[PDB]
Amino acid sequence: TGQVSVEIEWELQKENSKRWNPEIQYTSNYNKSVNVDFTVDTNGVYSEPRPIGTRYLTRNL
Amino acid sequence: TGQVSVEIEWELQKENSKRWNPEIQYTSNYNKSVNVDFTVDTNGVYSEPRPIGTRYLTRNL
Amino acid sequence: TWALPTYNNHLYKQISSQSGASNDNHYFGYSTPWGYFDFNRFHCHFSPRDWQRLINNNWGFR
Amino acid sequence: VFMVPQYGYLTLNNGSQAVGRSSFYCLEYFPSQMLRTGNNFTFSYTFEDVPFHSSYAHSQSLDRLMNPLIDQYLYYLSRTNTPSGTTTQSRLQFSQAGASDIRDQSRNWLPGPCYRQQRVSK
Amino acid sequence: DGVGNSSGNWHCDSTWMGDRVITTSTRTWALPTYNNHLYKQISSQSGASNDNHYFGYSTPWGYFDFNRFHCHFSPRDWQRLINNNWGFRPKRLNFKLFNIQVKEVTQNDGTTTIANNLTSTVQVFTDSEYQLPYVLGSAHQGCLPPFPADVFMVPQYGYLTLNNGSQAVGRSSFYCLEYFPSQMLRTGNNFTFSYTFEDVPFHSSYAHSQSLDRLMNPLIDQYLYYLSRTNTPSGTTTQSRLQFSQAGASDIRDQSRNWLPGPCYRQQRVSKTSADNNNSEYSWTGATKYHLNGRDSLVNPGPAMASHKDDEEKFFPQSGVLIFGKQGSEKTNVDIEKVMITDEEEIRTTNPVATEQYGSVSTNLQRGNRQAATADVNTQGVLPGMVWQDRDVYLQGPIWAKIPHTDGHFHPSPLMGGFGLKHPPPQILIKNTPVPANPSTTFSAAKFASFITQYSTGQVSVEIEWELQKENSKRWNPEIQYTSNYNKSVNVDFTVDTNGVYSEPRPIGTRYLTRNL
Amino acid sequence: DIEKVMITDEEEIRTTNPVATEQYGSVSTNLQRGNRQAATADVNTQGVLPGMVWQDRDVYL
Amino acid sequence: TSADNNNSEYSWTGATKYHLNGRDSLVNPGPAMASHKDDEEKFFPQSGVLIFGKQGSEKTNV
Amino acid sequence: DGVGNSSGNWHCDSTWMGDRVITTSTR
Repeated sequence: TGQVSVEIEWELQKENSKRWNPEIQYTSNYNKSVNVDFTVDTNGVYSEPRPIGTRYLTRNL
Repeated sequence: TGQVSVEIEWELQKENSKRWNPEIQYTSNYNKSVNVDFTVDTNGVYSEPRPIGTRYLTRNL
Repeated sequence: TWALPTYNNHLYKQISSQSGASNDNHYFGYSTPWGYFDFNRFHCHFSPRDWQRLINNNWGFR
Repeated sequence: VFMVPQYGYLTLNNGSQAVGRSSFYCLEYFPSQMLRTGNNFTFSYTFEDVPFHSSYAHSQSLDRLMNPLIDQYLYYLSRTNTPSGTTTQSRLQFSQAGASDIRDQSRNWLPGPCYRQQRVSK
Repeated sequence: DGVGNSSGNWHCDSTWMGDRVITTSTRTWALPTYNNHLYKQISSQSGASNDNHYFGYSTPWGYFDFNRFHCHFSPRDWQRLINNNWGFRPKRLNFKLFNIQVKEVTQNDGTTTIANNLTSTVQVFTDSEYQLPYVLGSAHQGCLPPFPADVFMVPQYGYLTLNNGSQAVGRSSFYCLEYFPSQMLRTGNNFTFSYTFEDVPFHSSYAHSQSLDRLMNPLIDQYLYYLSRTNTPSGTTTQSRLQFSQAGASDIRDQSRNWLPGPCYRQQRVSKTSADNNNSEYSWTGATKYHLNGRDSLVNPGPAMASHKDDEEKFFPQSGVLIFGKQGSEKTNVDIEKVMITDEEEIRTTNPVATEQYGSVSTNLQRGNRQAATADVNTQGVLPGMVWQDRDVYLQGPIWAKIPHTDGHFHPSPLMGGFGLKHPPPQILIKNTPVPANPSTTFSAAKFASFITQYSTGQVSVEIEWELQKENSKRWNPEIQYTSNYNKSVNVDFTVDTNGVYSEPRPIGTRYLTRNL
Repeated sequence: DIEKVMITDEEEIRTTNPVATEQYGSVSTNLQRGNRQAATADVNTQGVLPGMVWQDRDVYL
Repeated sequence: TSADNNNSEYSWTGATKYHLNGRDSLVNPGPAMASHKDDEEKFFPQSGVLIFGKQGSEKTNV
Repeated sequence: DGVGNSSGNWHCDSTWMGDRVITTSTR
C-alpha cells in the first residue's frame, strides 16, 4: 500500500464573447434537498448525481 | 446634440474558493420563449426583464 | 448620443410646493437652465453578459 | 438616444416660504468652457480608496459557527426550578450547551442593527 | 535524523524580558481515527425544535486548539501578569509537532496487542488562507490541558453550513479537507510553523478608580445652569415658574457632563440564593434573545455590562456572564455549587448594570393640561459620546476569535472577551493516513472498508510572545492584588489532590490594578 | 399594479442581518423575584451594539 | 412662556436620565439634537441645551 | 532518506494562472 499523486497542467482558451444577452452557465439548484449535489450522504458515500458536459458557452459558426 | 462617452476602470477580487460541490451561478433559462431575456422585441424596445443582484458566489463567515 | 433643449427659456426660476400640499411635502428651491449628465446606474456601463461575467467570477469589485 | 436631464436644487424652507439661510446659486458664476461644433471636452477622475462591495453570499449563518461534535466548556442556566415532591421548587441548574441545544451556545458576535418594517405579501 | 533520534526537546517555561514575556508549553496528545475514515453528513433530529436545527458535516480530521488562556499561563505566571501590568497582547507564536507515534491495535480474541507501525504517517496542514469554516473561538472543549502532566485527546473537526430545517439549501458548502495540501509525517519527522499576530489594542487589565458620573471637582461649582424647579408657590396654590441653578457638590446628580455610559441590552436577574428566585420555568421564556432567520438564539454572554450594583454580590444576570465548571462537573443540569459564576463588578464605573434599565427618556410633550411622563429604556444602541469597557478575560477563558468576514462589524472585539483578530492563528488539522488491510486477490471497484485500526501519539509544543504595558501608577495608598489565602486547607489552591487531579478552584480575572478615567 | 414592477429580494444577507419584518430580539424588562414573574419585551429597533456584524445592501444592474 | 408649562414638580421625575451603579444621573446636555422645530423658538428641551447665566446671577433658583 | 522519513507530501489543489491550470490529486 501507499500514496499516488498525479499532477496535470491544462491550457485554456478564455471566452472572449461580445454577445449582449446573458449566457447559460452551470448552477446547482437553489431549492432545499436532503442531500446537496456532489457530496457524501449520511453514511459517507460520495456520489456524482448528474453528468456534466463541457458545452454551455455559445459562439457563432 | 452630440455624443458622450464614459469609461470606468474597475478592480476585481477574484474568487478563490476551495469548496468541493458546485456553486450557484446566474444562467438564462434553457427553455424556448417568444423573446430572449435582455433583448429588443419585435418593435425594437430593449427591456431588462429581471433584476440581477451581485450575490451568487458563497464564502464562509 | 444625447440631445439638450433650452430649459426654462434661459431663465432661473424659484420653485416651491403648492399651497395645498401637506406639510410633509413642502419644499423650496430653484430650477436652472443648465442640464447635467448622470451615469450613476450600473447598466450604463455593464452589459448583461458583462454583468454575468462579473458576478459569477468575482468576490468583490470597486 | 436620451435627453439630458434638467438641473435643479432644494434648500431650506419654512413651509412654502424660504428662510434667510437658503442658498441661491448662479451656475454661470462658475467658469464653464464654451464649445463649438468641432470642439471636444474631456476630463479624468480617480476614485478614492473604498472598500470592495461584497459580491458573495455567506454559506454559514452567524448563529451556526460552532463545531457540532464538541461541547462547550461554559455553562448556562438550563433549568430554573426542579420538582420537590408534588410542587416544583426554585433550584438553579446549569449545563454545557451542545449539539442538542444549539440555541443556547455562547457566542462572540451579534447580528446587524434593525429598524423594523411592515410586512406585505405578494 | 532517524527512527531512533528524538525530533524535539520538551519546553514549558515562561521567561520575562522587560515588557515582553514568552510562554512555552509542551503536551502529549493522542489522535484516533474518527468516523472510520469517512466524511459524514450530519443534521439535527426530526424531533428537534426549529431553534435547534442544523446541517453540516463531520470530518475524519482532528484539529489542535489552544484558545484557552491556561494553556499558556501557569497560575503563578498569571498572578505575575495581572498584578503587574496594565495591559497585554499577543505578538507572535511558534508551534511544533514532534516525536510523532503511530501504533497499530490488534484486537482479535479479546486481548488487545498494541505495537509500533514505523511506516504509517500523519497528515498535518495549517489552513493559513482561511478557506475553512473557523471552528475556533466558539469555546469548545479539548484545549491543551491547563496542567502539563495531563495527556489530552485531539478534538474532531466538523462544521455547519446553511440549512432549511433538516434539509440543506443549495448554497451550503461541503469542504473536502484533503483537497488541501497537507504534509505527511512519519515517526522521526517534525512539523513546525510560525505566526505573527496583527496589531491589536491591549486588553485593559485595570479597573477604573473613578466612576463616570463622578469626574468633577467637589469644591467648585459649574457655570452652566439647569432647570432646578418647575413651579413655585403662589399663595396657597403652586404656580408654574421656571427656576435655574448651578449644579454643585450638593446636587451632584445634576451636573452637566460630556460623556455617556456604554450601550445596554438588558438581562434578567437571578440570585445565588434559591429563595429570591421565582418558582417558574423562565430559563428560556424569560431569557434575553436575538432572532436570525426565524430562530431564537440565546444571547450569551452579550454586551459587556456590569453584573450587579453595590452590595448585590448575591445577584447575577441570567445569561450575561461567563460560567465555568468546577473540576469534575458533569454535562447536564449541575447544581449551582458545581459551577463557578464570574463577576464583572469592575466595569460598573463606565458600563451599565446588566439587570437594570439604561435610563429614562421622556415620551410625551407636556403642557398645562397634560402631565410629564417618561419611559424606561431597556436597550440602548451606541450614541455619540459613549464610553465602555470590554469584557474581561479569565485564566480559563478564551484568548481570541475570528472577526466574521463581513462588510460591517462595529467594535469587533469578541463578546466572550479576548482579542478580535482579522487573521487569527490558522486552524491546524491532523489525520492518520488510512492503511488498507489484506485485500482480495480478485479485483473489485468498490471502495475499501477494511482498514487497519490505528492511532497516533506524540508531543505538541506551542510558544507565544506577549507584550506588556507596565503599571506606572502614582497612587499613594496600596492597591489590590491577587493572593492565595493564608489559612490552612486540606488542599492548596491550583494543585493536584491526593488522587492526582489538578483543579482550578476559582476564576481569575485580569482586573486588579486601578487607574483613573 | 404589482405585475408592472420588479421587487428585489435580499435573502442573501439573512445569515448576518435580521429579517426586516421580524423584531430584532427579546430583552427582559422587570426584576423578577418570588412574588413576581419574569417578563420580557420585544425590541423592534436596535441601535448598533459592540460586537455586531452585518452585510451592506446589494447593488443591482 | 410660563403659561404653557405644566403645574407640577417634574424637574427631576420628568427629566431624562441614565443609570450607573444604581444612581440616576441627569443627562445634560445629552446627544446633540436640534432644540425646536420651525416656528417654535418658544420651546426648548428640559436638559438638552447649554444654559449660561447673565452677569450677576446668583447660584440657586434664579 | 530512511525507513522513518516520509517519501512525499500530500498535494490535491487546483491553481489557476492566467490561461493555465494545474490540478494535482493524491490517493
